[PDB]
Amino acid sequence: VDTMNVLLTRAARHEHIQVDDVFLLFDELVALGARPDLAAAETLHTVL
Amino acid sequence: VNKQTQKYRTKLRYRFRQPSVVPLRQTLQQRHNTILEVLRRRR
Amino acid sequence: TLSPERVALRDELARKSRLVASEGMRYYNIFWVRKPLDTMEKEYYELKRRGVDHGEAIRKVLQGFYSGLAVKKRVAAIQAEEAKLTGRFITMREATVVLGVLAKLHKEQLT
Amino acid sequence: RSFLRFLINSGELAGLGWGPLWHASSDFERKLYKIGFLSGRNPQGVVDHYHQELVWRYDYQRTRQKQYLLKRRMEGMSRGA
Amino acid sequence: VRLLRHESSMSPSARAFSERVAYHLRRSLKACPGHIAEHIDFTQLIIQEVLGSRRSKEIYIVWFTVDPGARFELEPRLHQLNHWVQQLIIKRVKRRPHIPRVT
Amino acid sequence: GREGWLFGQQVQLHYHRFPDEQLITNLSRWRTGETPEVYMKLNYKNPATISRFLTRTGHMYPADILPLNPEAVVKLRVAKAQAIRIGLYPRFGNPFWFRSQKFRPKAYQENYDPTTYYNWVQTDRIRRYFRELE
Amino acid sequence: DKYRRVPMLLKPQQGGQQYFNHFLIRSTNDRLTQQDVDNVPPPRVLGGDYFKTRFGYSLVKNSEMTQGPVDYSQLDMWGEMPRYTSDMVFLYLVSRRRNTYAVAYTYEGKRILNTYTSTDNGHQVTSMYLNDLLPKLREMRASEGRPMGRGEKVELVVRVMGFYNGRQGAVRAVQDRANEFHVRYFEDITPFPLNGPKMPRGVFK
Amino acid sequence: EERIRELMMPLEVGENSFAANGQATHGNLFYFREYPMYPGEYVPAEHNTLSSLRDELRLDLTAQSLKEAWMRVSFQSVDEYYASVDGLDAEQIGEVLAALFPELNCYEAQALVQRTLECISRPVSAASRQLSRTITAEAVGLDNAPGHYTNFLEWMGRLTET
Amino acid sequence: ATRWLPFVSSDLKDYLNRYWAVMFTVGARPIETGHIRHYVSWYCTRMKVVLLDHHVYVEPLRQQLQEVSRTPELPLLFVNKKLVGTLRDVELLEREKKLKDVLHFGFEWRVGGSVAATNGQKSLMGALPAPYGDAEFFRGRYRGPPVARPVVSLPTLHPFA
Amino acid sequence: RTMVEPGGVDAFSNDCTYAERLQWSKELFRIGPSLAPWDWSEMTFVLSPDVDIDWANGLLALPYNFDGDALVRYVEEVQQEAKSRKREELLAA
Repeated sequence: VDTMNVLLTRAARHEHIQVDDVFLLFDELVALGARPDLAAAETLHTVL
Repeated sequence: VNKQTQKYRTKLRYRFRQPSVVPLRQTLQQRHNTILEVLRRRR
Repeated sequence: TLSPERVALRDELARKSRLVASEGMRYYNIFWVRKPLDTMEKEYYELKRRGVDHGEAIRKVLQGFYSGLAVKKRVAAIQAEEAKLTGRFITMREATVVLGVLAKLHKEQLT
Repeated sequence: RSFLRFLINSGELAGLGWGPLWHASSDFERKLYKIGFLSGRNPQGVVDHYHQELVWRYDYQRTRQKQYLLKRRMEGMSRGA
Repeated sequence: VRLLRHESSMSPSARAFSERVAYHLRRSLKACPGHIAEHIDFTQLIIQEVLGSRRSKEIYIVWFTVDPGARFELEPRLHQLNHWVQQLIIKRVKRRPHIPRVT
Repeated sequence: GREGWLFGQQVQLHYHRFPDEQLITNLSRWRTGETPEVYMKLNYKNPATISRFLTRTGHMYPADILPLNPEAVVKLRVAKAQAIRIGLYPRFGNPFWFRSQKFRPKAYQENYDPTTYYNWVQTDRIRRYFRELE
Repeated sequence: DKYRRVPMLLKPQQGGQQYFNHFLIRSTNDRLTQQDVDNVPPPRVLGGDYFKTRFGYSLVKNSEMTQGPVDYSQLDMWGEMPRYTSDMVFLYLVSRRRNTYAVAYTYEGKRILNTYTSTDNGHQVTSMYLNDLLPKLREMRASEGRPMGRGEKVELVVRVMGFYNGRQGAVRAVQDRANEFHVRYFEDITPFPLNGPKMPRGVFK
Repeated sequence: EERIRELMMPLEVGENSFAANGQATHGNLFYFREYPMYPGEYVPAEHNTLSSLRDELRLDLTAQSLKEAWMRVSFQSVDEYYASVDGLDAEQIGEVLAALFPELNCYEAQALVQRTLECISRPVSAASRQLSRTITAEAVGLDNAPGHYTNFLEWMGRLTET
Repeated sequence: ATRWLPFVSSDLKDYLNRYWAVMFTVGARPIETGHIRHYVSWYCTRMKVVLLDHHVYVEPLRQQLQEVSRTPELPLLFVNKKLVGTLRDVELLEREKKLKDVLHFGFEWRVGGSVAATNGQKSLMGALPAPYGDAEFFRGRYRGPPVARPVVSLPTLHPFA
Repeated sequence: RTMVEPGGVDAFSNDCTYAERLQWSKELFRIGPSLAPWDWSEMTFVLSPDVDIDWANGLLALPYNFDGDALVRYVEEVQQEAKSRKREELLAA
C-alpha cells in the first residue's frame, strides 16, 4: 500500500499526467496485491 | 598586635579563604564519559 | 513623578491627614478622599503665594480639612439615618450581604 | 465457564487464592482459555489445572499490562510537569 | 557504603585524630551557625563515632536519629555543616595529619 | 429593645487586616501622587528590637546571612551588652525570636511554603440587626 | 560464557506480542476521549463540651471570675517558651560514651529520685528509673494532696543530653511506658559551649 | 473486572509487589514498541495528517490548473526575476479564484494565490514549510521581518532540494 | 582600600547589576538550593546565594522577585540581569545542554531540536526537509532500535536524589 | 495584631460587657508570643459565646473565658500531628 500511496501522490502532483492514467495506475495496483487505503482513496477523490 | 587580635585575625583568615578551584572532577567525569562512549561504539 | 518641595509638603500633609483621620477622628469609612487633600494643598499654595508663616499656614489648612471631614461625616449620617427610618430603600451593601447570607443559610439548612 | 468462575472467584473471596498477588496472574478470560486447552473441559482436569495455575511461566499478559500502564502514567506526569 | 571500617582497621594516628574530632564535634555541635541551628532538630540527632582514613585525608562521621522518620529532616542541614566542621577541626585539634574532607 | 445600636453599628462585607488599612492605602497613594526610626529604637530599652537581629540563642548571625548597616550593627551590639548588663535581656537566650521571624509556617504545616505569598457570628449579627430594624 | 549458545531472542525471550496492537489502539482511543473531555487543614471543632470530651482538657477557663483587674498587664520574661504547668515531671537523661544517668525533678526543681546508672545501658537505666519513680510519684502527690485518679497518667517533660547511642534506647524506654507516662515536651539540653575552663591535652594534641 | 483492576493495578515495589524481573540487576530487559509493525499490526492514520496531505494536494493541483489555463490563454528577464513578478499578479489570481469558486474562503483564496504564484518557480516547494519548524525567526534574528524570513526560507529550501 | 562591608540593597536591579549569577532562596527549601548550587558549582561559575528569611528589605525584594518572575517561587536564579527560573527550569537547561552556556556566557541556544536525545555522535540524519511531507505514510519506514521500558518503578534510591 | 498578625480580629461585633472584651483582649495578648511561631494570615480571631475552630474558612471564635494555655495546647497538638504525618509518609515512601 505504501507504493500505491507514493505513486499516486507523486503522479497527481506531476504536471504532464492524465487523470485516466492516474486511475489506470490505481487499477493496476489494486489488481496486483495492493490494499487500498484511506490516503489513496483521498488522493483519487481529490484528483476526480 | 595584641594576642587576642592575632588569634582572631588567624581565625578570620582561615574562615574566609578563596580556594584555588581547578576542574579536575569535571575533567575526570568527561574522560569517563568518553571511555564509556568508546566502549559502547567499538569492540 | 513629583517636584521635591511638592513631595515634601505632600508627605507632611499626608501624615497630618492620617492623624486627623483614623486617629482621633476615627473615620475609617471616608469617601472620595482625593478631593479634601487636593483642596487643602491648593489652599496651602494660596496661603504661600500670600505668605502665611508655613507653620500657621499648615495649621489653617489642617483646620479646614477637619471641618470638611466633620461636615462630610454628618451629612453621611443624615442620609443613613433617614434611609433607615424610611423602610422603602436601605442601601446596596446590605443588599449584597443579605442576598449572600440568605443563600448561605439555605445551604446550611440543606445540610 | 460457570465451574471455573466459581472455583477461581470463590477461592479468592474466601481467601485461599492469589489475593494480594492477583496482579501476578492473568485475567479470567486468559485463565479460562488456557485451562480449557489444558483440561479438554474435563472436570478433574479443570480442578487439577486450576491448582497448577500457580506454576504457569509463559503468561506475559500481566508483564505487558504493567509495562503499558507504567509508561502511560509516566507520560501523563511528564505532560503535567 | 558497603562495610563499616573497624576500630582496629585504622592506623593509630587516624584513630587518635578520630576520637579528638568526635569529642570536639559532640561538644560544639550546638554552636553551629544560627541559620542552620534554627532548623536542625537536635533532639533526634545521634553520632556514633568518626572513622576517617589512614592519615585522615577523609573523615566519616557516622550518625543516625532516635526516630528513623527524622533522617530526611536532618540530612540536608547536617550536610550544610561540612564546612563548619572543617573549621572546627582547624581551630581546635592541633595534631592533625592534615585537614580532611568530611563525609 | 435598643434603638441607638442600629444607628451606631454599620454592616461590613469583609473584615479588614486592621480597620484603617483602606484609609492608609489611599493616603499613601495620594502622597505618592499616582492615579527608618529603627536606629532610634535599637537601644537597651527595646528588647524586641534588639532581639529582631539575633539568633535563636542570642548571638550574632553571619554577615552574609544577616548583613546590616555598620552603624546598625554597632548600636545592636552595644544595646545588647548594656541590656544584658542591666538584666533587661537574658545573658544567654533570645526571646522575641519567633515574634521577629517573618517566614512562619502554618499551624498544620512543618515548613514555610513560598507559594502562600459569611461566618455564623456575623450572620447572627445581621439577623438580630434586621430583627431590631422592624 | 556458559550461555553463549542460546539465541539473543531467547536471552530475554520477549513475549505477549499480541497485546501491542491492542495497546496502540486503546491509547489512540483514550487520546480521542481526552480531547473530547477537553472540548490539608485539620478537622472542624464547634462545641465546647465536644472539645473537652475529645481532648481531655476544657478550653473555657470556667474558673473564679477575677474581673475588674488592672488595665495593663505585665508580660512573662520568656513569652515564647512552652507553658510548663505545676504538675509536670521533668526527667533529664544524660548520655556518655560508657554511661547514662537519669534523674527526675519536680516543677519547683526538687529532685524526686536519686540518679540511676550503651543503647541497652540507657534503655535499662531509664526503664528501672521509671519503674521506681512511679511509686515515688504516688507518695509525693499523695503527701501533697493530689490523688492519682484511676488511669490518669503523669504528665512528663523529657530532656536529653549527649549525642551518644544511649539516647535512642532511653527514649525508646520512655516510649514503652506511654500508658502511664504521657510525654508532652521532648527536648535537648546539650549546652552551648563558651570560653569555658581548660580541657585535657589528649583532646587537643 | 478488568477495567476496575486496570486502575487498582500496582506499579511500585511494595507489599506483595516487587521487581524480581532483574530490573534492579539487569535493568529494562523487555522491549515495548509504540508503532504498529507494518505487515502485522494496523492503526488508522491521524486525521490532522490526512487533512494536511489532502489540502496540500488540492492546492498544488489547483495551482497547476491555473498555470495551464494561463499558458492556454497566452522568458523572464533579470529585473523581473529580481522583482519576483510572475506572468500573473496576486490581484489577478485572487479575482479569478473568487469568480470561479464562490464558497472558497478568504484565507483559502489567499493560500491559492500564494501557491499559484509560487508554482511558477517550484511546483511543490514543500521544503520551506518543513524548514520553518526547524529554523525560527528569533533564532535567525529576523523577528519583525516576516517577509524577509519567508523569502529566506524559500531560498534555503529550494537550495536544500538540490 | 576600604573596609569590607556586606552588600545589601532593597532593589533587585542592584543585585542584578552587581552580581553575575545571583540566587534568592529561603531556609525552608534546602534541597532546591542544594541542587542549584550543585549545578552552578559543577559548571564552576561564581554565584551568590541570598537568604530572604533574615534579609532586611525582605518584603520589597520579595514583591520585586514575584513581579519579575511572575510566580511566588523563592528559589530563583538570575544571570545577566535575566531570569533563568527555578529548579525545574535549571534542570531543563541541564537536560538539553544549554545550562553550560547560559551560565558561562549568558544566552540560551535557540537553534531548535534536542541534543540530549542521541544514539552516538551528533549529526544531521533526519534533519533535511522531506519532499511532500508524508513522513507518516511510509508504513515500512525505518523505526530505529528496540527501546526497552521498565515493568515496575524500582523504588527511588533517596527521597531527594 | 502587630506580634501575631492574624489578618483580622473582631472583638466589637458581639454585644458583651466592656470588662469581658478587655479580658478577652488581655488573654489574646498574653498568648501572643506562645502563639507567634505560626502564620495566622488566613485565620480571623473573633469573640464568640462558644469556641469554633474553622481552619477551612479561616475562622477562630473564642469566648472571653478561654484558656490561652489550652489554645496553645491545641495548636501544638496540630503541629505535632502534622510533623508526625510527614515523618510517617516519608518513612512509608
